[PDB]
Amino acid sequence: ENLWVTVYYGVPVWKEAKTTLFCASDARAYEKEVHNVWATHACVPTDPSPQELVLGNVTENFNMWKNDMVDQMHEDIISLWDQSLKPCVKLTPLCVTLICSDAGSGGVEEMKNCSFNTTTEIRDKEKKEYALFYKPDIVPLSETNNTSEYRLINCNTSACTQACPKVTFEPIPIHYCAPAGYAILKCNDETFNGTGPCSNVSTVQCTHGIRPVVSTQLLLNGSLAEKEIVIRSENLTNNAKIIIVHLHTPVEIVCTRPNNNTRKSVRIGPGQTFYATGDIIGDIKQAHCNISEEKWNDTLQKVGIELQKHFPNKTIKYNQSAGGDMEITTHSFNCGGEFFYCNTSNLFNGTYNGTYISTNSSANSTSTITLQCRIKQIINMWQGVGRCMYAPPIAGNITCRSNITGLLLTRDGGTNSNETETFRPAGGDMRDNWRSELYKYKVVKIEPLGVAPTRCKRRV
Amino acid sequence: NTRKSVRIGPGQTFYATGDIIGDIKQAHCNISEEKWNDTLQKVGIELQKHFP
Amino acid sequence: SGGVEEMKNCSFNTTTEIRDKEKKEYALFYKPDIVPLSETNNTSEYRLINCN
Amino acid sequence: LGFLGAAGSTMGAASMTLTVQARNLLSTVWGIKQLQARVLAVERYLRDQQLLGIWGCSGKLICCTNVPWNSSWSNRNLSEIWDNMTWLQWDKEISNYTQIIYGLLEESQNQQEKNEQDLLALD
Amino acid sequence: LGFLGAAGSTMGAASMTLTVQARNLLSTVWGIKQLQARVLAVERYLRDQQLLGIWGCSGKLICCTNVPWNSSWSNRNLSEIWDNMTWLQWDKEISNYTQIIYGLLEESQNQQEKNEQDLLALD
Amino acid sequence: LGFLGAAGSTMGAASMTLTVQARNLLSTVWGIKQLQARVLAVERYLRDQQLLGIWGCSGKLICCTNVPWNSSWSNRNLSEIWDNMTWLQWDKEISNYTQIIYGLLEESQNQQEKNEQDLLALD
Ligand SMILES: *[C@@H]1O[C@H](CO)[C@@H](O[C@@H]2O[C@H](CO)[C@@H](O[C@@H]3O[C@H](CO[C@H]4O[C@H](CO)[C@@H](O)[C@H](O)[C@@H]4O)[C@@H](O)[C@H](O[C@H]4O[C@H](CO)[C@@H](O)[C@H](O)[C@@H]4O)[C@@H]3O)[C@H](O)[C@H]2NC(C)=O)[C@H](O)[C@H]1NC(C)=O
Ligand SMILES: *[C@@H]1O[C@H](CO)[C@@H](O[C@@H]2O[C@H](CO)[C@@H](O)[C@H](O)[C@H]2NC(C)=O)[C@H](O)[C@H]1NC(C)=O
Ligand SMILES: *[C@@H]1O[C@H](CO)[C@@H](O[C@@H]2O[C@H](CO)[C@@H](O)[C@H](O)[C@H]2NC(C)=O)[C@H](O)[C@H]1NC(C)=O
Ligand SMILES: *[C@@H]1O[C@H](CO)[C@@H](O[C@@H]2O[C@H](CO)[C@@H](O)[C@H](O)[C@H]2NC(C)=O)[C@H](O)[C@H]1NC(C)=O
Ligand SMILES: *[C@@H]1O[C@H](CO)[C@@H](O)[C@H](O)[C@H]1NC(C)=O
Ligand SMILES: *[C@@H]1O[C@H](CO)[C@@H](O)[C@H](O)[C@H]1NC(C)=O
Ligand SMILES: *[C@@H]1O[C@H](CO)[C@@H](O)[C@H](O)[C@H]1NC(C)=O
Ligand SMILES: *[C@@H]1O[C@H](CO)[C@@H](O)[C@H](O)[C@H]1NC(C)=O
Ligand SMILES: *[C@@H]1O[C@H](CO)[C@@H](O)[C@H](O)[C@H]1NC(C)=O
Ligand SMILES: *[C@@H]1O[C@H](CO)[C@@H](O)[C@H](O)[C@H]1NC(C)=O
Ligand SMILES: *[C@@H]1O[C@H](CO)[C@@H](O)[C@H](O)[C@H]1NC(C)=O
Ligand SMILES: *[C@@H]1O[C@H](CO)[C@@H](O)[C@H](O)[C@H]1NC(C)=O
Ligand SMILES: *[C@@H]1O[C@H](CO)[C@@H](O)[C@H](O)[C@H]1NC(C)=O
Ligand SMILES: *[C@@H]1O[C@H](CO)[C@@H](O)[C@H](O)[C@H]1NC(C)=O
Repeated sequence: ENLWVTVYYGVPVWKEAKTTLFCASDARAYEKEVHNVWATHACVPTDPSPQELVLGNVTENFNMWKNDMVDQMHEDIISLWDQSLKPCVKLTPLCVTLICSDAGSGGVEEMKNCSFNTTTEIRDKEKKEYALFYKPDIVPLSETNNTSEYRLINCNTSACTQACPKVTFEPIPIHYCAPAGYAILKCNDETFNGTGPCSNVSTVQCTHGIRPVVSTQLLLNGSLAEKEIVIRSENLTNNAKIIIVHLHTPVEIVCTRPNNNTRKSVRIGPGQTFYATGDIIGDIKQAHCNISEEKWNDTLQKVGIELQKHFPNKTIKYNQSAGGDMEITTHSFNCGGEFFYCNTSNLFNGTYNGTYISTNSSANSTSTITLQCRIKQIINMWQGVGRCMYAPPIAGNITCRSNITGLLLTRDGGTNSNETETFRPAGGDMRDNWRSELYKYKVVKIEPLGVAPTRCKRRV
Repeated sequence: NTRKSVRIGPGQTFYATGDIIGDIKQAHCNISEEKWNDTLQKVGIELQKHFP
Repeated sequence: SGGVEEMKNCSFNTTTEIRDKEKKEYALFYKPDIVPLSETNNTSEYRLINCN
Repeated sequence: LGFLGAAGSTMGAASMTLTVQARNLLSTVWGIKQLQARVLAVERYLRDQQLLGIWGCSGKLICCTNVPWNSSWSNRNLSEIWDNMTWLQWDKEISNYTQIIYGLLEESQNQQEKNEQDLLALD
Repeated sequence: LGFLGAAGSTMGAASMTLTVQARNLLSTVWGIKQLQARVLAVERYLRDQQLLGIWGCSGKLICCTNVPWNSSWSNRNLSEIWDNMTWLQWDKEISNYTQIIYGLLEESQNQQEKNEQDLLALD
Repeated sequence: LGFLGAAGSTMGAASMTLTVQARNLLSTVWGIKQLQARVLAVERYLRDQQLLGIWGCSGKLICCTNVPWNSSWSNRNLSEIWDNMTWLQWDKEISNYTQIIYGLLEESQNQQEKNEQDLLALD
């Protein structure tokens, strides 16, 4: 009849909290003798059995535009990029005035020759060297129309750090694990619009594999969706918030290149040797990307038929990116250590007015979309705090038979009496990639102590 | 006047004094007189407890 | 302006963003920052005080 | 079965599954984060065991005490509490007074153990 | 009562504030000092629990043992030493005489454990 | 005796020296190495104490259980073990059969735990 306090160890209650997180790689990356810019040895190996448990009758609130795991991933990748360039060759002597002409006989319309002078093993004497530099890396310092003088582009802001030519930029998967005494709530609802309640919450220690690919528009390799094309956005009222389209089926994409000679080893000091592009053997062709026609057309048509839920009585259009410099408006990625920047006018040239147009032609698979596109070497990513990288070139031809997962769209500022709201592509900050991978997860703290009244009383 | 920005090396910036606009005047610091005098006298009367 | 008496002008040459070329610049350094280099009797070969 | 196996079930069903919940408590740039996480895991486990060990309930999943339950904390009968609530909401209206609960339990333990010492020294 | 709420009180008053004093033994240039402080606090508390668990008194605030008290350590009666002096003066008196007390406790505990082992193996 | 004072001695002297070998389980770039060594030492001791705590032998140096000893693990006489052996080759003999021993001890303590659990609420 009386009530007494009783303690319980094992009470399942949660608190919203933030904590530092692990890294869980696999054993297959543990055996390689080369170290990539991420970690293989530093991460703890994971057990080959993901313990997943489903909760009975819980409904949990979820958010992803205010998350902590996204910021921790962003800080981890920034710190790894700034840490993998410490024992590397600093190309501070590559700031000399460069004398450049056409690229030999039969000009390539991509590269300049740009022969400079450099310091030999004696501080006094100098020797003449030649290289090949890409056009976006070269800027004509001038006071007149003197077209014979040029300089390197990163001898104006900061940095001048060369990447170490034994690491790889390959995106191996990394798992995130919470420490002991914490857990991760993962929402398995297929129609998750980004915020709000979820009703199939599962408790997971170590998240699934995340590939840290880098892409401004047009998301590369990643986890697919479950049932249909899904729209994620913060508000869908203002046009400043980047809208993320997540696809159900992938579209193949390939990107290739003509030949180069090799790394031409140029020595600039005691034990400091950088590898600029030497000769080019073979003819000169343009680097490009290839996408199948009908796959892209009906993928964008599926995005059209699903995107009309939030805009019921309006037609949708697409056009190019809305101006700026080349580093933001273009689809940028890396393959084999070479950085590609690509013009995407041919992909976003179309509209939908509500009439679905089915296609049935098995002999019309020859039609493809090409993308005429360029290659830089001096890299200025993360729009700052970047430690500007000079990626050394790669001798043979390179092929990037990739996969596609998502799109990063934005809405143009609409006008009155309009039924033709257009959607452009946009890049921006790199938080959107890992926000489009970590929509499922939320880190949480368990409190295993509880108190409750009951009829039990301790003996005296 | 200003931080005139000289550029040295590959991206190092050194900030120096540029012009001077207006006349030249001296850099001073002002203390109140009587507050200093009676604070000094209070230190004096609290310092005669040790020295007789 | 001929009447400062605490800061000198101290024009020099310096390395620009290209290490081949040099350019002519000026400042206004304070007087205790500067010591004369006594290689002659000329009072115009001044130097910064931290250089040794 | 592992963590949080009855996280949305009723309060009375949670008492029969406590043996499986409190099991996993100890089992460059990616070394320092691992070290900080390991240190805070050790700190969390030691804090929980120390707080369980002050008021005489060490090594027990369910421990009964001898402090009366004031009606100003919950003011609700036993039946609907033990058959209607999940643990989450009950923790929400006890979290305002858990400090007073902890202090009363600590003082009750000290009084009980001093009484035990006096009873043992009587002989 | 606070962290040192009875530092000048008598033995009979300071033996009741044990439970609100033992609760607080666990709760970049300036991001490594905090980590070192965390680890040394954990080591101190674990050393104390190691020293308590050896003579068979884990989880007890006040511990009654079976070691006879040699008169050469105190040469004093009980009423004035429990109602006159504080913990600091008594600790200052006994601070020379601690290691032999700890050794006597260890020997008596192992003897008691072997005796209980023999008695339980007799059955 | 001192540290490792009876490592080669027989089983009879080994039970009189357990209380001293549990003393010494606790007592820039090199700074992180020192913190790594310290945190692994404290974590190894904490896992050891938790492992003693799972099968109901926490605090006690010598703990008796109720698991029946299967003869296929040893096949040796009782007085042969306790009067003609040191701990080392005994460890080499038993070390293949450790996980079955640990699982049997854990399930025996689980059995005693549910016996206590349904004995507390049956009076
Ligand atoms: C999205 O997902 C795709 C699918 O995996 C990724 O594409 C892979 O990209 C990597 C590089 O980023 C490719 O790896 C490279 O393959 C080249 C060709 O390999 C063929 O030839 C070798 C023998 O030379 C065979 O063993 C192999 O099986 C193939 O038949 C190699 O030449 C490359 O080697 C270079 O690197 C190594 C490691 O440093 C050096 O030792 C070598 O000397 C050489 O320099 C490299 O191995 C991989 O082939 C691609 N996969 C496919 C299926 O083509 C995308 O990268 C990924 N991300 C993005 C953003 O798209
Ligand atoms: C870039 O210019 C250099 C010289 O400034 C060229 O190197 C010359 O190549 C010819 C080949 O016919 C040799 O005869 C010369 O001796 C080379 N001069 C050197 C090494 O100083 C180089 O060929 C030019 N680049 C390209 C792609 O043609
Ligand atoms: C040094 O960098 C600055 C930027 O910090 C350059 O200034 C602009 O650069 C862009 C990119 O080429 C040009 O389109 C603009 O015309 C530049 N000027 C302005 C006022 O925006 C600057 O050009 C760089 N130095 C040299 C010599 O090119
Ligand atoms: C470095 O240079 C300073 C500036 O001249 C020297 O300091 C003077 O030294 C002479 C000789 O001892 C003194 O008479 C002066 O009083 C010093 N001060 C100034 C303002 O002239 C200094 O000796 C030099 N050498 C060192 C530091 O080893
Ligand atoms: C580079 O160094 C050589 C060294 O002999 C010198 O002759 C030449 O004038 C320098 N400048 C250029 C632009 O080649
Ligand atoms: C919840 O997710 C699991 C994952 O395997 C699935 O098996 C289950 O059917 C899902 N339940 C609901 C109600 O969606
Ligand atoms: C953003 O959303 C909130 C509520 O979801 C709304 O009140 C607000 O008006 C939205 N922002 C804009 C610019 O419309
Ligand atoms: C895309 O943007 C350009 C920019 O001026 C605009 O002229 C055009 O009408 C837009 N739409 C299409 C379908 O090109
Ligand atoms: C991309 O291509 C279009 C047409 O092919 C062209 O007008 C445009 O200048 C190109 N570059 C960028 C950066 O859009
Ligand atoms: C877009 O497509 C139409 C027809 O498919 C074509 O005429 C046009 O040149 C393309 N490009 C642009 C920029 O409109
Ligand atoms: C380019 O590399 C790919 C790698 O698979 C190869 O198949 C192709 O033949 C190469 N191109 C040429 C022209 O050799
Ligand atoms: C991309 O799609 C192809 C086609 O099914 C598939 O074989 C490939 O595995 C996908 N890429 C990844 C990284 O899974
Ligand atoms: C500084 O450099 C300029 C040009 O390089 C030169 O004319 C001058 O003589 C140098 N020395 C001084 C003291 O100005
Ligand atoms: C829904 O919650 C109740 C709690 O009263 C629980 O008994 C029931 O099993 C839950 N439903 C399912 C399908 O687990």
